[PDB]
Amino acid sequence: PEFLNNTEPLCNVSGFAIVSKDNGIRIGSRGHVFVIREPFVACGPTECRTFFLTQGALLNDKHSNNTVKDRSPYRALMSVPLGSSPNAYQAKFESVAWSATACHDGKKWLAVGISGADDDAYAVIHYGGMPTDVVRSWRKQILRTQESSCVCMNGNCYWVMTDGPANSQASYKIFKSHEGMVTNEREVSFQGGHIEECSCYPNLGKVECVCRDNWNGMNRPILIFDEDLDYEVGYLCAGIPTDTPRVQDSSFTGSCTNAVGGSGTNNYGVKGFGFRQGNSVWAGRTVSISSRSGFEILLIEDGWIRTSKTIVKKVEVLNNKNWSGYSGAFTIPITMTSKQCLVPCFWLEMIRGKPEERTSIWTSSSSTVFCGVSSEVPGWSWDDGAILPFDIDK
Amino acid sequence: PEFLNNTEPLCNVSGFAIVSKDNGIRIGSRGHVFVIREPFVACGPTECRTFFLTQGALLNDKHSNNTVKDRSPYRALMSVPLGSSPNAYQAKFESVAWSATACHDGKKWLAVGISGADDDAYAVIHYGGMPTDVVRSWRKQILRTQESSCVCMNGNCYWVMTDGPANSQASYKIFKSHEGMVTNEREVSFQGGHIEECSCYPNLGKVECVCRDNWNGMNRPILIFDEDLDYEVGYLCAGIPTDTPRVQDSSFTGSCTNAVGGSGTNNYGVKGFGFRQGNSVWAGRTVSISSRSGFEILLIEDGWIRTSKTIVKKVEVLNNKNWSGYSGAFTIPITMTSKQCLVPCFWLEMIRGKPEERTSIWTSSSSTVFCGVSSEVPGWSWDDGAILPFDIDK
Amino acid sequence: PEFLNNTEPLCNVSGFAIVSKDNGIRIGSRGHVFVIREPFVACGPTECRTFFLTQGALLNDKHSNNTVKDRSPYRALMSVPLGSSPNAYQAKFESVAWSATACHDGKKWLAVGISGADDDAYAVIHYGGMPTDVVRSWRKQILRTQESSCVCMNGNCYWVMTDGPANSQASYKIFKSHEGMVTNEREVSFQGGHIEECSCYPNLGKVECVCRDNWNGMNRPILIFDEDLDYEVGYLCAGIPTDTPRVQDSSFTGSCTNAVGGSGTNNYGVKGFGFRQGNSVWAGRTVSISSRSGFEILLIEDGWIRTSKTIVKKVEVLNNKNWSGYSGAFTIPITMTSKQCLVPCFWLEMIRGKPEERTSIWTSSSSTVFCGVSSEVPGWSWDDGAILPFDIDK
Amino acid sequence: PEFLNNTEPLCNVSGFAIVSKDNGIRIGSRGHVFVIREPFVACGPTECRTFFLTQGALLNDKHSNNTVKDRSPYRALMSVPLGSSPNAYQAKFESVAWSATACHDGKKWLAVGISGADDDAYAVIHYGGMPTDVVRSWRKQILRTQESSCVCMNGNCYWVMTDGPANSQASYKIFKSHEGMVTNEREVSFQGGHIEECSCYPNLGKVECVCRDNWNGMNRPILIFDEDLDYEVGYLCAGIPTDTPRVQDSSFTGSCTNAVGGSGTNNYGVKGFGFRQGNSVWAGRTVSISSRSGFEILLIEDGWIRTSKTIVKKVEVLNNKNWSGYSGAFTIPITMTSKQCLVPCFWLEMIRGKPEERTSIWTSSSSTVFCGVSSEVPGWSWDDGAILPFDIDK
Ligand SMILES: CO[C@@H]([C@@H]1OC(C(=O)O)=C[C@H](NC(=N)N)[C@H]1NC(C)=O)[C@H](O)CO
Ligand SMILES: CO[C@@H]([C@@H]1OC(C(=O)O)=C[C@H](NC(=N)N)[C@H]1NC(C)=O)[C@H](O)CO
Ligand SMILES: CO[C@@H]([C@@H]1OC(C(=O)O)=C[C@H](NC(=N)N)[C@H]1NC(C)=O)[C@H](O)CO
Ligand SMILES: CO[C@@H]([C@@H]1OC(C(=O)O)=C[C@H](NC(=N)N)[C@H]1NC(C)=O)[C@H](O)CO
Ligand SMILES: *[C@@H]1O[C@H](CO)[C@@H](O)[C@H](O)[C@H]1NC(C)=O
Ligand SMILES: *[C@@H]1O[C@H](CO)[C@@H](O)[C@H](O)[C@H]1NC(C)=O
Ligand SMILES: *[C@@H]1O[C@H](CO)[C@@H](O)[C@H](O)[C@H]1NC(C)=O
Ligand SMILES: *[C@@H]1O[C@H](CO)[C@@H](O)[C@H](O)[C@H]1NC(C)=O
Ligand SMILES: *[C@@H]1O[C@H](CO)[C@@H](O)[C@H](O)[C@H]1NC(C)=O
Ligand SMILES: *[C@@H]1O[C@H](CO)[C@@H](O)[C@H](O)[C@H]1NC(C)=O
Ligand SMILES: *[C@@H]1O[C@H](CO)[C@@H](O)[C@H](O)[C@H]1NC(C)=O
Ligand SMILES: *[C@@H]1O[C@H](CO)[C@@H](O)[C@H](O)[C@H]1NC(C)=O
Ligand SMILES: [Ca+2]
Ligand SMILES: [Ca+2]
Ligand SMILES: [Ca+2]
Ligand SMILES: [Ca+2]
Repeated sequence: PEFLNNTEPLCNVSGFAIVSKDNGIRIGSRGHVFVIREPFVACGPTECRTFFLTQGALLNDKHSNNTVKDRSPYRALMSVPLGSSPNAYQAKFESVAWSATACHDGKKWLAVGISGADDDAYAVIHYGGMPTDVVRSWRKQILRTQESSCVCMNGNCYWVMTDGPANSQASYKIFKSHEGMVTNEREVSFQGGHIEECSCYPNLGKVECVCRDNWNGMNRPILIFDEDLDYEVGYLCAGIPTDTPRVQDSSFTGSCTNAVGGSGTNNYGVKGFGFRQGNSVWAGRTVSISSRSGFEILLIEDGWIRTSKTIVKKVEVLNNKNWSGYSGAFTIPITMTSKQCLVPCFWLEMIRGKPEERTSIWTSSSSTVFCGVSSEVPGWSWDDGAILPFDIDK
Repeated sequence: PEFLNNTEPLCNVSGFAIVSKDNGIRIGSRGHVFVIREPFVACGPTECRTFFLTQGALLNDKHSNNTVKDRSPYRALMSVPLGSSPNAYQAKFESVAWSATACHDGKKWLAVGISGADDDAYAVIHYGGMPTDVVRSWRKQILRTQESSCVCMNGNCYWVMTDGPANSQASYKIFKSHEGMVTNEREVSFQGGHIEECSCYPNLGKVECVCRDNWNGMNRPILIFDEDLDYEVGYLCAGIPTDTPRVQDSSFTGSCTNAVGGSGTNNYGVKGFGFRQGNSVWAGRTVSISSRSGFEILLIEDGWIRTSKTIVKKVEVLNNKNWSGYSGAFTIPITMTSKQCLVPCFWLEMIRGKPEERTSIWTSSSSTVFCGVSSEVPGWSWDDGAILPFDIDK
Repeated sequence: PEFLNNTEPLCNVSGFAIVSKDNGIRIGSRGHVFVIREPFVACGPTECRTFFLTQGALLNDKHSNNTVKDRSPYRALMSVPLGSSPNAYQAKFESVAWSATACHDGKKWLAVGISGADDDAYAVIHYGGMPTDVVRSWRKQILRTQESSCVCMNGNCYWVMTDGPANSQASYKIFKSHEGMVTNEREVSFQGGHIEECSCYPNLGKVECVCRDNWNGMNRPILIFDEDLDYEVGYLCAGIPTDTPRVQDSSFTGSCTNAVGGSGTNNYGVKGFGFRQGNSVWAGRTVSISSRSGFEILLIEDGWIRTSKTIVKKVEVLNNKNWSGYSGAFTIPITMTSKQCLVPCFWLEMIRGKPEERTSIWTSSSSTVFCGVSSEVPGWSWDDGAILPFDIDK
Repeated sequence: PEFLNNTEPLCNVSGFAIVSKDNGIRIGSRGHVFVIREPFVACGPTECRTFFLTQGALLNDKHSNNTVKDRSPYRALMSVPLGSSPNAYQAKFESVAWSATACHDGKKWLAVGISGADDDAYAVIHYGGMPTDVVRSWRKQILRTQESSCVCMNGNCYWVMTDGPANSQASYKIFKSHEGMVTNEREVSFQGGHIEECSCYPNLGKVECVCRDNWNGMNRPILIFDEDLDYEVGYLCAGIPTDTPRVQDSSFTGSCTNAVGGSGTNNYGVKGFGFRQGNSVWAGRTVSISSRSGFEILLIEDGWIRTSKTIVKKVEVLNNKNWSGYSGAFTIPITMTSKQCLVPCFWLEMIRGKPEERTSIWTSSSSTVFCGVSSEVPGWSWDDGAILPFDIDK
């Protein structure tokens, strides 16, 4: 086993093809499937896996009550092979966690899981299934991380964490690790900005992240850093807002540097992603400007470098009559593709239950996964598909 | 790992011995088993696997309602070891799919799964579990494929697809791939003919296919092609019709070149198979001429080359009091047999529920699998065996 | 991988220690566990597995109705790791089968499974999971085999089959195979004798079998053969009868050559085992002389060579207040023990339901497994432990 | 594969970070999870596993009735990957057992399981899944062992067993084994002392054990021995009692040599652990002095060598409003950590049901696991989390 380089350029893609759909909630109507949320995908040299935060309880069981709640001692990071339901018998335990990130360095799996009290949480770093290091909360205010794949290059793995208020200035840090040990860290200066739940991917030896601003921005923060943790921080330049909530495109003016908000969009957001394509960008967003429903991906001409409103391509993978949720980025390594570039992929979380579906006592999600290809691909609507309410709700 | 040659001659066999029976629906009365249809078997260097199209739902669950329906965003191609039920905890996710084919090239599994809207579907090609390529619908009319094993020879894998009307002239294409990338394609000129759901196998370096004509033929199309995708197309010469519906043998006159139909047999069919045996042929068919019930296999003397009605051997593996369905061909590679020829095998789908059993809200199937041997083997009736209706039907 | 020699002498043992108990029926009260019977154990170079004949149905499900029945198209030979319940998600499919034997030659698993009609059954031989050969019924009267491990030595695997009446003179054959192909066979001349369900093991390069006489003998047939299939046949000499039904010891006089019966013991029996120990023998038997209840193993001084009634050791592993059933022999290869002799082990089937427990609609069994050790070991009573009737019975 | 040295010094640690939580009882409300107790963790070269004693029955099933009972023929030692629920489909069978220990020598798993009658029990030693040796009861009074990981160094594995009265002078023995064969044993002279359920770990080539005195001591016995089975025996010197029941710290005076008890603490106890840290000690204990509730770990300055009451650090991992139970020690080998010292870890059993929760008919437990790290780590309360009573209790 050797470390994955992962220093190749990101592939330029013209479309996204569906790779998997787990149908976990449909299956969990009768099968034994964890209540989850915050799923994500990460790939190693030979396989991709779906990670997720369980609620330490199964669908259609009484312990699924009140699972809209974000943090508890019962939540765990676990994984299954890509496409499998997050079920009770295939799930691989990764970490105790109510917030997490994971990735593969070419030799072993790295998993970072945060648990503990809101005012004194800590991340446990697991490497090859063994606990190796810890990161303590430095602001004592809900230490939290990506809820998507971290990035490994040349044997070093990188991720972003936040600590501090949800709706005002917080603290943002980049971490570097080798074989599960933290070897470097850097605080990101971002006055007036807010960074959470970064979706990051490798691109020509740098880590590029598209994040969530839960404060004053309906545009998404962009964070780019190198192996030294030297960084650039700002916002996705595009004159098309991609957070939720947001306003209609025509009411929005882009900015490369400033959080753009107001108009009832402040103080919330949703995890999302984008992929740089030279000077352009593929960016995902919910179809609804106000709720987590529908999902589409847009190719915005020069959207990485200027306040462009030029949409070159748009593909819908979930119509606005169906519930979405988080989305995130990952890449497929050269060892699986034999290519000279890294294939950009994204996953989509489809949340069922509370708060949108009040007649259910629970909250869970299922996923779809899509990967970039060199040609245009039609969209469709691959919805969660579960019929609610469930037995336990009656 | 090396590519499988698969250029050996097909074995001549005198009988078919039962290899497996999954009893999936019986088990699914209580166990957690997917609702499926369109099962098939494919073999790699070291194991054979049963593939199937799920309905993204389990037996005896409410989500099994209306599963007679052919296409949805919830259907997936998955696999289990040969003989296992298609259950929720062993199933390996292969592709999103409401139509599919899969095979092993000696190094990795190839899976081709079609999803999307009827008027803009696309196949995603998965190789070693990674998405590698896409094939878009070229006629925008339910792009569809074999529902059985594709064929790999010398590192290249081949399959047949159709796009166009179900009951009139459509378009038929052969595809060639290497490591999951389409490297060649050829449209098959077949005016007045109709090709669907080809059952294909290697024979002395060529691919031989026996298909379904859903238009004017109660006889089965034969398609034979080489590595260049140069092809011969026509019908199984035998003066014994093997599609369903069909007429009694004595009311049928064979043709090597023309669809032979009429007499209330037009506009439907069922997936089936045949194996060339020199100039003769082993061909499967339902026992009923009008419904998918019973199953028998016939050795027809010179049936590959002339309109022979001479039945040399006949073996029944399912009596006409029990439901059948699709059947398909595969081969066992030399790496498992140590032989100098490729062993012909077939599987049989046994459909339960709608439309024949109206008191059930669902449709699924189970399977039996048989392989050719050098001696005569007695038949029997290995029926699905489930007792309907199920709990969910009441 | 190399073929196992298995030509070492059988170990002399002074006691039997419990190795596993699967508790399958207890577990199956709620878990998803096959209805089975005729379990047995066989060992490969690196693991031992429990094989069993399913009824193609799960415990506590309606399809378990009438599972007292011996033969159906739904029965399959499957296996799990030693000690596991025969459950729906770990079970490995081996063969379609209502009668079977299996063993490992050092390179691959051999499984022989008989299915088909009573008057035209056939065994399918599976090697490394691939069908390799067939054995047809030669008397057309319920072709049947050991229901325990076959024996492999130097790359050749051997087993015994019977065809003919259950309660009068039948036909008995020994088979030799290499890589799943039958390479030799020999009919055993045994006029007035009856052989079924042989429990066989290797001992100094010969195969020694202890069988069931279902005709005129309450003593057990002994069959010993070499690689040429040259054989000796007779009865266990001991003046202690070990079949069930039988009479009390004091009413029995042994014979090395003749079936000894009468006194209401004719026309039935139970699968059992014995291990030669020089001139002595370890022999198992039910505690009850009339029913399949309790289980004990006896060391009979010189019991292999003369009509001895001298019981040197007796160990009970199941008291007579609990149901037993079949028992059978296997050995542990040198590759697992590092010893110079083959360790004798036995398994015990504990049948629940019909016919002894009439208030249940089903019949299944669970198992315990014991291996010989160089010292005396106390007995106990490790009963099935399930509480009947089950939910499905009400 | 080579034998693990395991002769390194134990790491000095300043805190304990949570590594896993299985949530087994929560999951078992709907999933198929064994009723268990006496869980423990042991690590091999490449993975850690959770071992447990099942009751041969599943949660929420009628066979869970009366599982407060300690010993039966249905109990088995099984294992799952660290963090998994002890479920019906992942559980690996290890030994028949109502008392057990297990560990990995670098090449294979060793498992020691005791079953049989109270007055004639015996341990079966399993090595690489094969039975290798037996240890008989020498006092004929509930032969019993650690209920936690044994210790392997340089290819030899060591464990402690007890035989004799629960509440008066018993007999205590140390065992040494190589490849599953007992190669040495030594009786420990400890007049007036009582040793049960030792928690042992390697430290600089010696085995250090912290045990339970079920007779006259509310302080814990310490047993230290070398490869010759030469030993030192006494009590944890600290002037802080760590058994349960016990008295408040201020009412206790330590002793290195004598059982300190009385004040209603005699004749009971609970399995616990401690780790030497030079002259100091990390010791676990329930928060309650009288019941198995809460759990905390204390660093006591010089507590290994003198009657110190100086508590340097205290971390609570379970508050006193929640049920605890047994706790035990294990280490992570250098092959997983790349360190020069052995990482000390502990697990915590959280018992639900009888006797504390009388409205449940059953008793089971779940676990949390923590490993030592080089920095201080905050505590929290990671409770079992199941909501009782369960369905089966109503
Ligand atoms: C507190 O809410 C944060 C998180 O947001 C939400 C949500 O669906 O929007 C899900 C998470 N749930 C979990 N990851 N478990 C959160 N993050 C946490 C740590 O609660 C937010 O980003 C503001 O800080
Ligand atoms: C539309 O019907 C087609 C297919 O036929 C049927 C059937 O049981 O006969 C099952 C399929 N179900 C699936 N493979 N899911 C079909 N094929 C599709 C793509 O629907 C037919 O061959 C005509 O074009
Ligand atoms: C027909 O009865 C035979 C078998 O005996 C019985 C029984 O519990 O005694 C179980 C078997 N069940 C299965 N192996 N399935 C039988 N053997 C068969 C082939 O039915 C007997 O040995 C006489 O020929
Ligand atoms: C008899 O009680 C002993 C054991 O203690 C208890 C308990 O929760 O305290 C659990 C065990 N349960 C099991 N390991 N199954 C016991 N040990 C046994 C062998 O019963 C005790 O240590 C006195 O000898
Ligand atoms: C969920 O919690 C609410 C509030 O306690 C309760 O009223 C309801 O009955 C619970 N549902 C279940 C299934 O326990
Ligand atoms: C992607 O496109 C950009 C803009 O044309 C170009 O600079 C870059 O080389 C491309 N990357 C790859 C991997 O083709
Ligand atoms: C199946 O669908 C039909 C039509 O909506 C409905 O009447 C019936 O109740 C459904 N059955 C179940 C179990 O949901
Ligand atoms: C099969 O039979 C045909 C016709 O006799 C013959 O040409 C061919 O060689 C045979 N194939 C094999 C593999 O034996
Ligand atoms: C079992 O079969 C008998 C006879 O047909 C029937 O009376 C009984 O109801 C069946 N039990 C179940 C659970 O189907
Ligand atoms: C078993 O005992 C017999 C009788 O003493 C003896 O001939 C034989 O050598 C022994 N076998 C072994 C393997 O010790
Ligand atoms: C548990 O055992 C008691 C005593 O026999 C009995 O009263 C109770 O009904 C049992 N509960 C169950 C679920 O069997
Ligand atoms: C642990 O600390 C003790 C006391 O200072 C010291 O003697 C020992 O060397 C330390 N062990 C390690 C592995 O650092
Ligand atoms: Ca926002
Ligand atoms: Ca037709
Ligand atoms: Ca008899
Ligand atoms: Ca005590």
